[PDB]
This record gives sequence, structure tokens and C-alpha cells, in this order.
Amino acid sequence: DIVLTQSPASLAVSLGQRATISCRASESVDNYGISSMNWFQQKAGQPPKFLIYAASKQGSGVPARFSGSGSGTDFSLIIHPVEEDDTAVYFCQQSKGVPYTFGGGTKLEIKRADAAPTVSIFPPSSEQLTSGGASVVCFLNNFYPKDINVKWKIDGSERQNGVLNSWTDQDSKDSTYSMSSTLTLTKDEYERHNSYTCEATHKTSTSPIVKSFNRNE
Amino acid sequence: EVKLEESGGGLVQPGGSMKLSCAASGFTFSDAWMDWVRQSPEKGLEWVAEIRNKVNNHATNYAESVKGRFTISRDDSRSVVYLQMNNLKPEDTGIYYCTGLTFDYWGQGTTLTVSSAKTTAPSVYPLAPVCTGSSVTLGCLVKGYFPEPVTLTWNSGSLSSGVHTFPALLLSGLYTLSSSVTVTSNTWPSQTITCNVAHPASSTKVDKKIEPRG
Amino acid sequence: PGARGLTGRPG
Repeated sequence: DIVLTQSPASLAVSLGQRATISCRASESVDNYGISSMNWFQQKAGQPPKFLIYAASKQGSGVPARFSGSGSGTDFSLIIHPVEEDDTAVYFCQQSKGVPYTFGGGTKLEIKRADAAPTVSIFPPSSEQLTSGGASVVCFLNNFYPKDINVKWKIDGSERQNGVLNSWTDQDSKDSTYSMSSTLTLTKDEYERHNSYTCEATHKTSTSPIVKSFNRNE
Repeated sequence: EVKLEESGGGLVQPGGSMKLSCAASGFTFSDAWMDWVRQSPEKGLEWVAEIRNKVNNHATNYAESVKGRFTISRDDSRSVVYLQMNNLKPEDTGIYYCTGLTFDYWGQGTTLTVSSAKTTAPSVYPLAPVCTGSSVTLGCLVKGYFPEPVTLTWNSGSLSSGVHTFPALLLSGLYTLSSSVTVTSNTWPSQTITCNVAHPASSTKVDKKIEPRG
Repeated sequence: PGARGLTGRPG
């Protein structure tokens, strides 16, 4: 099998700038004078979309800002000028012979101005409490860059167990990230404590952003 | 316009069987070489099987890891490609895409989960704000389901912008995702906002309205 | 396209 190895793993480019993504094959993909190397864009939650064929030739309807080069073992995909909708994972792929193989993908992030998260806090629902569970949820929405810290405090004391953090992929329109933080408790423990705090630290401010509720308000 | 629609994905126990089906239109089907490709977080994208046109004797090919187990075939009269999978392993779990003209065109895909765990419907909980500003943010928690996927929308897809639906995580062998939505406080609670959740695997379909606490 | 597709195996 021909193994394809992409670099870099991810990459962050400002709007209107060049993004260059590479693909090295373990053996030559040249055959009958064509370099059989294809590139694909996978946007969040979508199937792969065909961009480039035969190393450098462009698929029907594909914007001119996408273009590839190379031969033999070393190939690359150039995107220029980059725009907001290009946030995606890009895969190289080889059709020289069976078995057909793909690279591991490269993540293209669109750079933008820093943005502090809009933070919201949500006690459990009445329905969830009547089932015997208690989930306290925090949304940290529309922030950049992706790196962020979320601290949970019960009555002022820090809490690390039961916490689960999920990030969205970068947004196609405004280039921000968003994130859910979910503290999962037994109802019995939830009802023991009064003050529930969600404390978000981010590049944008030295001071954390804090949202809180008290169990009975 | 090219279209590929896969169907027949779902849950199966290890060692079982399943038949995927791919209905293609918008191009000369009898000429197209068709393939199946799968995607998982562990393995990434793997090519699975190929079937070629009548001129290439309907030649089949397979990835080494599926030989003797998977069988690809096609009905040129109905523009359909089949994938018969036997003796399924957990490593065969993933999203299965049907592709036409080798990899020129791809379907939306269908999910295959190979596990002993049983189908479990989600519990769907509304999340209203704390009992002030310009916009306001609402939420919807979807907890304790298996297998993937669920689909979540707000007002049946009417409310698209200002929505963040977070990837599912595996909370001790059962999946949990949330979704947020942000609208102007003129909108809510003046208008009804409903979280719509579907879980094909268990025939679950739930609509939770979001309501104030006080 | 071809039969094989733009993405396919070389002739």
C-alpha cells in the first residue's frame, strides 16, 4: 500500500493570505504521465468534496483560489486568497492503484481578531431533577482563539470530576469557536449545595468571566 | 445534478450482517465506476470496495481488511450499488459513503455501529435561562442515547443562525450532546422556541418547548 | 469526467 503523510497537522492563516498544505507519498504515484494525486475538502459535518485531480488540475465548479502542484512523492495544495468559508480539513488521496489511500488530513483555521466568549449558565431542568440526575451547563459562545479554561465552583470550592467539555469546529461565517461545559452530578449532591459558578479564563482578559446562580432564585 | 443516497445503516452485534444500498442519479450510471469509503476517528478515511463498469467486466476490488466478508455489487437497470457486509467487527464502525466516478461525487453517508450495547433512546431536557440584556441564550440537553447519531434542530430548522450544536461525547457507554441558541429578547418568551430531537435508531422523535422558570 | 472519473486510475 502507498502511505500518504500530510504536514502540517493544523495551520492558521489570516484572510486574504496563502495557505500551503503538503503531502508526501511513500512511493511514486506517477503513472502514464499523470501524477494521480487528488485533494478533498471536508467541512464540519459534511462529506468530502472533490477539489483537485491529477496533482494540479481543478475539478468542475472549484474556485481558482484552490490549486495544487507536485509530482512523484511530494505534493502540495495552495489556497490563496484564503476566505472565511475555507475553514476545513483537507485530505490528499492517491489513485495510482488498488488499494486507494488517503492522507490523515490537515486542519485549516482562519485567523481573526481576538474575541471574548459570551458566557451563559443553566441550572438543571425540572424534568431532569424528577429523573434523579442533575446537569449544570455552561455555554461559552463565539470566542477566538480556540484555547480556553473553564473552572467550576460549588459554594466557592473548585470541582474537577464529572466535567465534560465539547468544542464546535470553527464557524464558516465569523471564524469563532464555541464550547459547552457540563458538570454532571447526582440530584442528591446537587440539592446539598447552593452556589453554582462557571468561571471562564481566556486570552482576551487576565480577569476571568464569571457566571453564577443560587439554587433558589 | 448528481445525487447519491445511502440507506441501510444502523446497529448490529459483532459477527452479524448488514446490507448497505446506494441509489444514484444525474449521470450515466452504467458507465460509472462506483466505490464505498468509510470514515472513523481512529482510521480516518479508508477506501473499502470498488465495482467497475460493464466494459471492465464489473470487476470488483476490496481493501485487505474486508476481503471474504464484504461483497459489492450493482444493478445497472435500477442505478443502485449494494454492499453486503458479513461477520462484522467493532473496527468496522463508522460513516459509510457511497461514491460515483471513483471519488468525483459523494453521498451524505450512513452510520454503522457494531456493538453489543443496546439501543437506548435519549432523554431530552430544555434549558431556560437563570430565573436581562439585549440578546438571550437558550439551550437543549440530549442525554443517555446510543448509538449515534441524533439530529437536533430549533423550530424545525427555521432557527439556523445563532445556533451551536456541540459534538457528542461518550459518558460511560452512552452519548450526550447539548445545543445552544441565541435570539434577541424581543423574540423570547414572546414566541415559542422548540428544541426538535430525533434518534433514528430507537424511532425517537421529541419536541421540547423552552419555558421560563418563574 | 470519464467513466473512471477525474479522480480515478490512469489510462
